[PDB]
Amino acid sequence: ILDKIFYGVLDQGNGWLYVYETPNQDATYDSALELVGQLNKVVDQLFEKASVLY
Amino acid sequence: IHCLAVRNFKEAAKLLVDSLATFTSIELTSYESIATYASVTGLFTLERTDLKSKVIDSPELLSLISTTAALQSISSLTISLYASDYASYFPYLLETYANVLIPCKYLNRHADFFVREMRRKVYAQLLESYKTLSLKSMASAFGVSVAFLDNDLGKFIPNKQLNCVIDRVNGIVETNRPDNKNAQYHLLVKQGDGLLTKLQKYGAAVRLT
Amino acid sequence: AIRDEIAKNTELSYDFLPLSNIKALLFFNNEKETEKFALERNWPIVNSKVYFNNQSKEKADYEDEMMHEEDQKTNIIEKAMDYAISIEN
Amino acid sequence: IISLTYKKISLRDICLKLNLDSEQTVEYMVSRAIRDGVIEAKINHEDGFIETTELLNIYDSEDPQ
Amino acid sequence: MSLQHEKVTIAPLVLLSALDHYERTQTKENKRCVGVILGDANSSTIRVTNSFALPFEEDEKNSDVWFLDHNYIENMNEMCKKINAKEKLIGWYHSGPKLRASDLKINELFKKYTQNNPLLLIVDVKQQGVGLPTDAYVAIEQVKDDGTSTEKTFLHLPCTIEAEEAEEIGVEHLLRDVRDQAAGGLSIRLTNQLKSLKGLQSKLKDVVEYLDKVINKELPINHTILGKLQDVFNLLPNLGTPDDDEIDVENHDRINISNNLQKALTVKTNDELMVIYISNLVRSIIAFDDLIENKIQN
Amino acid sequence: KTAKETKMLMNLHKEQWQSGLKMYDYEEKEESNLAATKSMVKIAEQYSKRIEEEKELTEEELKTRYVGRQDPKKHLSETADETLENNIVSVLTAGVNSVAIK
Repeated sequence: ILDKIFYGVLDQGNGWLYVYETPNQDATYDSALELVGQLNKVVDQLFEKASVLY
Repeated sequence: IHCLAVRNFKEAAKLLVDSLATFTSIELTSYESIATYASVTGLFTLERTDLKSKVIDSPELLSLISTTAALQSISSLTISLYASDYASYFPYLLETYANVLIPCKYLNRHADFFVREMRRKVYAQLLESYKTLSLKSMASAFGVSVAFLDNDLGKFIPNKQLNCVIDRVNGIVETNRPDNKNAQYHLLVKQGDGLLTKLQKYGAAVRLT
Repeated sequence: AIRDEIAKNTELSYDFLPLSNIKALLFFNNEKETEKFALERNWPIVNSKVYFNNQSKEKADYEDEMMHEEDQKTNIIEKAMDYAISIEN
Repeated sequence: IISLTYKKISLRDICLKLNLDSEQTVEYMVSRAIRDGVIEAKINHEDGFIETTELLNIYDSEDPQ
Repeated sequence: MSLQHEKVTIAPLVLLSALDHYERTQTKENKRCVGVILGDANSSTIRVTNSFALPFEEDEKNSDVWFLDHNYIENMNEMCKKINAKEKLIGWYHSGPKLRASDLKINELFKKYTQNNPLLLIVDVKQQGVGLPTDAYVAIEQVKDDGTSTEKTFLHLPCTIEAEEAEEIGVEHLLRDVRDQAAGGLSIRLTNQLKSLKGLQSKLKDVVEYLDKVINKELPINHTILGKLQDVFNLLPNLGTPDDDEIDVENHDRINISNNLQKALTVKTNDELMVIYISNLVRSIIAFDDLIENKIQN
Repeated sequence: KTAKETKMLMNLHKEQWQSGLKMYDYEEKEESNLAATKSMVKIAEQYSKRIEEEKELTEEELKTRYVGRQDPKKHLSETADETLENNIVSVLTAGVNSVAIK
């Protein structure tokens, strides 16, 4: 399970092994967080140059 | 080294593994020091599969064996973490504290922080593979009493890393795992509030000017 | 007012309570007084056990519909309109 | 805190830990707390424990809108 | 004859022209005009290039009685081919306003000329609807058992259009409008959507009153139609289904992307504000100095 | 021109009533959204480069000397608006259908 061969959970207290399909994380949500990250850096740079106005 | 001093270990690891191979020392610490540092970060941040590859099967570490107490302790901990041995994990936890963390200048200040991280991590590791355990089994395995285990699990549960609920009436350790689209939804809104905030203020500033 | 307060907190807590415990909580001296408060509160007594779930939920539903909370709902189609036209003003 | 940690926690244990006066007292804290829904639990008097009911997941709900 | 009729595209000139022809023969007051439709076919795509009027007399009393001069059609046609081989006799236009079973007699005569099933193009001249007042029908002959043995019938085919490049520049040159049937920008598509709803509402009303007439004025029960309405109700969506939950989740993703796109644009506008403002700060320094020099010049 | 002629030229879509209630099959919407976000990550990197500069004397001189064209600003603005409107219509259509019909 640790090596993600079959990915399930072993229930010690019934003496069973439960089996799951591969989970599929939402690609959109992950890629969105990268974009947001970037936007912050962008605004910081801009603002340092805008220090000229004030 | 700069990054080892700050909390952030993520950048430290990337730089640190490459430099085991290569760096003629210049006005900075010996290669024995540098070796213990790559082993330490490796535990902390690395995913499981990638600890094995890059570190245990390191050409560098294997040839270098142990000619120092510090390097020995950290190595002993790595072997039980990967092997899912748990009885010996806890003696080993204690050893690295004495012989690694306090001598090293940069990692002294993070002594508390590291041991916290590691103790969450191991408990976590075991819970990932079991839907349930009984309290007796889990406690005997780590080598602590059942009472000592209970007080410690409940430290780390509201900070969210172990993802488990605990029944007292039936003695059982259930392990809930509900991470899915829900997990990721919360990350995006929280960080989002912050981008909005910055933006509003810089907008206002310039308009006046 | 205090007995009312207790009754309301304990509504959600638990639906069915033994006869002895309904009395003890509300600190009534007598069982008959307990059943007086049920009838006023519109709760069935069935086998000397109160049941809180039914009427309270129905009532809640009915209360929810009024000429106030209709503009504060916001329809999903209505949200869309407002986002679109604000760009285009 | 005790709820997040524990799915079934005897009310008897909570009474010692927060050094609460009587069995009636420990009930009343939880009773009133769930009115604002901060804890969201259910009390079982007869079985003598609390069982967590917490949704946790609200993505499924209308709330994200 | 041919099944090759699977789309009909009609030049803006055909629609225009038919409408004009109706008043240049002076047939009005519920008097039909039939004209020949000339153009390409023998293809899935039918492209009606042009049209021409045919002498026509309509008699209301008997619908067994009508005038169409046969020999005229054929002479006029053959000259048209030498200009352009593109035109063939591909059928006839009918001025509407509605489908008839008296359109069928006219149909047979034109079917002698044709090598495909005549296209029967209903250009309605009451110009109704928010869509085109033009329905397309090709005479199909199919074997069908409903008491009848073989049916001949007129089946709807969809209407679309196509325009040549030269003709298209001419259409815009007339209009001062930027058009709204375009399905263009964000404004236009919201507009069209509102049109689409108002459109639906009418169609459904018409269904309601058909049923009425059968149960009050005793139109004979036609089973076929009711069969279809039955399915309409059987494949109806329903609430309380976990289907609904999925759509709700889906909705959440789509707001997430809008939220991010909108915030990206707040940055873009902020960046503009500052930019123009550096330009102003420069302009003030220039303006101080220019004034000073002008004092010397004066 | 006459207003009878004008009206005829103007209408050019009998499938208006259908097509606006028509929504695209849903596998294509998901696909598209990921593409659009992920692609903007890459044009954001290019955005960062752009505003390293913004110092050369004369805006126009910057555009010639360091080849300021191949303008990331313009591609991110275009993309964001294009995707934005699409999503406005999508949420509206699906939501309208759901209530009207049931």
